[PDB]
Amino acid sequence: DLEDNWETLNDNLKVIEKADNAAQVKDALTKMRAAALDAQKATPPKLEDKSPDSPEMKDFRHGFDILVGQIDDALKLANEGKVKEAQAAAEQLKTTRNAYIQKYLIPVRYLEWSNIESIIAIAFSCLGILVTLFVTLIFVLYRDTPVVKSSSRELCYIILAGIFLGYVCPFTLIAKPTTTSCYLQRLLVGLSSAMCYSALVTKTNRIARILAGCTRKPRFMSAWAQVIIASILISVQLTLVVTLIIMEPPMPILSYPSIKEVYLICNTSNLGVVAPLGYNGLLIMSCTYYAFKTRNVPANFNEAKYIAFTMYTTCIIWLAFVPIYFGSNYKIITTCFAVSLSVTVALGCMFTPKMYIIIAKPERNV
Amino acid sequence: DLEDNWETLNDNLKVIEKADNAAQVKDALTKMRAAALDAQKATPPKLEDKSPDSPEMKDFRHGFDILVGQIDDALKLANEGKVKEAQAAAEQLKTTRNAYIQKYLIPVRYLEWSNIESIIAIAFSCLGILVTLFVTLIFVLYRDTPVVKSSSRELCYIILAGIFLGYVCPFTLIAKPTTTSCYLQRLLVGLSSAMCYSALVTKTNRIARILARKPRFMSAWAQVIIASILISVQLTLVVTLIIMEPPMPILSYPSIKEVYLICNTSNLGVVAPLGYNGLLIMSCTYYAFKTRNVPANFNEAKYIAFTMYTTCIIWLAFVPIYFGSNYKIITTCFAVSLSVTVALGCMFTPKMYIIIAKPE
Ligand SMILES: CC(C)CCC[C@@H](C)[C@H]1CC[C@H]2[C@@H]3CC=C4C[C@@H](O)CC[C@]4(C)[C@H]3CC[C@]12C
Ligand SMILES: CC(C)CCC[C@@H](C)[C@H]1CC[C@H]2[C@@H]3CC=C4C[C@@H](O)CC[C@]4(C)[C@H]3CC[C@]12C
Ligand SMILES: CC(C)CCC[C@@H](C)[C@H]1CC[C@H]2[C@@H]3CC=C4C[C@@H](O)CC[C@]4(C)[C@H]3CC[C@]12C
Ligand SMILES: CC(C)CCC[C@@H](C)[C@H]1CC[C@H]2[C@@H]3CC=C4C[C@@H](O)CC[C@]4(C)[C@H]3CC[C@]12C
Ligand SMILES: CC(C)CCC[C@@H](C)[C@H]1CC[C@H]2[C@@H]3CC=C4C[C@@H](O)CC[C@]4(C)[C@H]3CC[C@]12C
Ligand SMILES: CC(C)CCC[C@@H](C)[C@H]1CC[C@H]2[C@@H]3CC=C4C[C@@H](O)CC[C@]4(C)[C@H]3CC[C@]12C
Ligand SMILES: CC(C)Nc1cc(-c2csc(N(C)C(=O)c3ccc(F)cc3)n2)ncn1
Ligand SMILES: CC(C)Nc1cc(-c2csc(N(C)C(=O)c3ccc(F)cc3)n2)ncn1
Repeated sequence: DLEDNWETLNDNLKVIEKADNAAQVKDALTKMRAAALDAQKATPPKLEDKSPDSPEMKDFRHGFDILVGQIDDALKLANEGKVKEAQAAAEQLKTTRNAYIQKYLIPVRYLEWSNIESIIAIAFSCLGILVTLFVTLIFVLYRDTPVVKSSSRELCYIILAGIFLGYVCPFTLIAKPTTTSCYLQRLLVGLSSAMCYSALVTKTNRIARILAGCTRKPRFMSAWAQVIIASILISVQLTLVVTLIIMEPPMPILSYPSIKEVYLICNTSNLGVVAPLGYNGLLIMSCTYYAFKTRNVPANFNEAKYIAFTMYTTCIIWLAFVPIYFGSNYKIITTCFAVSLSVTVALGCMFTPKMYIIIAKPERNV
Repeated sequence: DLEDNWETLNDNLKVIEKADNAAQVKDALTKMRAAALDAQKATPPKLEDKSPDSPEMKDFRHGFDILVGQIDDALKLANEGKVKEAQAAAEQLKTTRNAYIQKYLIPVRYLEWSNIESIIAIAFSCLGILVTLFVTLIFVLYRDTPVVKSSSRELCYIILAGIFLGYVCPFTLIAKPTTTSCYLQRLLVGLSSAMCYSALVTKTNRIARILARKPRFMSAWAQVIIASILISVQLTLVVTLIIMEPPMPILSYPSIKEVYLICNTSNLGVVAPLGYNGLLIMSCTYYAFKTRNVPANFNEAKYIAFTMYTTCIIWLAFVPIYFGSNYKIITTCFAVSLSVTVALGCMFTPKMYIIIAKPE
């Protein structure tokens, strides 16, 4: 029985605490190794319907591989004579029991796909991905047409890729926390927005520099210059997010905010959110400055007025996200809607007018 | 404890079998009602992580609502004096335990999204839906262009609609059996293929009729109406079967040790719509072969002919694979996506290339 195998495991760890000889550790470790392997070959009833080679069933067994591996490390020091170092390894076994195996042994709550809020979020993302791919295809098909050629094409592609990845974020956020889902959400949430606003601050800054009324040919105006500038700004976020993923490796952890419920969530720190959020905020603030400066520019069917109201909305979304995310226990769904709403604003305000002039009024397109 | 509540439930049902008085039934029913309500308020360990208002948790409690409701029906007949009719209600309670609750109490096997075969199937369907929506958009954008206008646009929309729906089928088939998923797969598997082969049998019949004063039923409306009547035969056939054989998730016992959660779809529920689709494919192939060397519309008829020979082989292979092996869900999944993929691939890839790669 797996319920009694976990009892032998816990009671033998207590023997290490009150150990006053080498024989009281070696016996309690060998007995613990056999009790851990007996629990590994078992299946918890919440995984009884799952395939023996399902990701959860693989992760369940892997938790015991770490644990049995740690028992081998403790028996190495004990058989050597260094029983003092083997005694300290007992506390390392307790932390393993919580971070890899406990989630499979106690009732753990987490955000399901079944929840109305996550059904709305994923339904909205499917529409988002569909409309984004629709927009992208029209942009690609009407490549050489004067409506799309006149704007920064390569930069609009980065914006669309950022918007697309923005709609992918809820799938990684609503998915039951796994090392992979925790990795991807940190990467995708940080970079999706950074891609949009890195290309947008490049686009709007270029528009602000264009605002000038013999002369000299202006630099960093080229399509390649724009892509390079945007790429350096995105790479700042990529460096920031990846460095944090390295020093704070993504993991599913058990949170205890409620007195009765145990919640399975990602181990993402405040720093893991504030550092990339602050950089996205820096881009959104830079964007809005240039968007406002050029709000009344009538060039490209009042393209600038649409960027301006995209930016005022994004500012409000960002400003609302900080107290909602840091002041409430709705962190997953808040992130979901902050990303999906901010990217919908951009897709809607910035691309719907262009689509209209292309797929509904092609006489004004020429 | 829910494990001991199910013990009281089973042992009191045994008392009804060996009952030789009205007192031995009334006591065993009241004791069973209290034991059922005690099990309903509980949570099985495979649902311990689930929200109390999750679909599984709701369906778990609903199984006891039927069961407690049945105990009320049996106590109605027992208190009346008709203990003979109340005794028969004990066998009706055993089925309720099986068809609605047992799946949450015993380890049950079913096809999960985690399986490599269903990962491939869903990955292939996502590409399918994407390519289908890509094709549809090009068809819609290049509406008035001579390549798409010369054809039956409205019928191609039916073909693509059926093809799209063909790729939607694996999502309903791989999803853990629920009443909804069982309804949707019967509807979608039957109608997806019927949409494709009704619009195609109409298209190819026309091509074959052209092979020869003004000919009738040649119009864009006539084609859509003819296709719609043929689809409605499948819709009538599938819905009538859904009515006389309501879709439900049930526990199958093909393996001596493994219990499977599957949809209660009968051989008839598969053979009747499969046979009609087979009739449509056979009719299609007849006309496709008859007009295999027609050079009109960039050898349009050649692509249909090959599409039809492949679809015949897929259908002919589906019957012994589906009826002769325990790979019924994944077989349906690939029979539908593969047959739809030949149509999308063979018939629409050249149409794209002659629009988006070779604009004359
Ligand atoms: C283009 C837009 C409008 C389509 C959106 C995609 C739709 C079809 C998807 C996205 C989210 C989906 C839901 C995801 C979660 C659940 C919970 C599950 O237990 C039952 C099905 C249900 C309720 C899904 C049904 C289909 C759904 C509504
Ligand atoms: C045309 C486009 C919009 C349709 C494609 C929808 C994509 C986003 C869907 C289709 C099938 C989906 C997967 C189906 C199975 C699972 C199992 C669950 O444990 C985690 C989510 C995961 C991994 C899903 C995530 C989203 C998914 C990849
Ligand atoms: C019309 C098309 C393009 C819509 C997009 C694809 C649909 C079918 C996808 C998108 C997201 C998907 C869902 C995402 C994740 C899960 C969780 C898993 O535990 C059960 C299936 C379920 C609920 C998926 C079923 C299929 C799904 C609803
Ligand atoms: C072209 C479009 C339709 C493809 C987009 C597919 C997206 C939605 C895919 C690509 C990789 C995917 C993820 C791969 C890994 C995991 C970890 C797993 O434990 C839960 C699901 C999750 C988080 C997946 C969900 C869906 C996902 C984010
Ligand atoms: C590129 C085109 C063909 C679209 C492909 C969509 C891809 C990205 C989707 C479709 C189905 C998906 C898978 C559905 C189920 C699972 C099981 C889950 O526990 C881990 C992720 C994994 C393995 C998903 C990864 C992403 C996936 C492979
Ligand atoms: C908008 C139109 C044209 C496309 C149809 C949308 C499709 C993709 C949606 C709508 C309703 C959906 C289903 C609703 C119910 C269930 C039952 C559940 O056990 C898992 C998912 C499953 C099987 C869904 C899968 C996706 C689904 C079939
Ligand atoms: C644990 C999970 C649930 N939470 C997260 C969140 C983040 C994260 C990183 S950056 C960001 N930004 C900028 C916005 O959400 C944002 C962007 C633009 C706006 F207009 C409004 C808001 N969010 N990273 C990791 N984990
Ligand atoms: C129990 C579950 C798993 N199986 C099903 C199957 C059906 C069903 C209805 S019609 C059909 N056809 C025609 C094909 O599958 C078909 C179509 C074209 C081909 F080339 C080959 C085969 N299948 N309906 C409900 N449930």
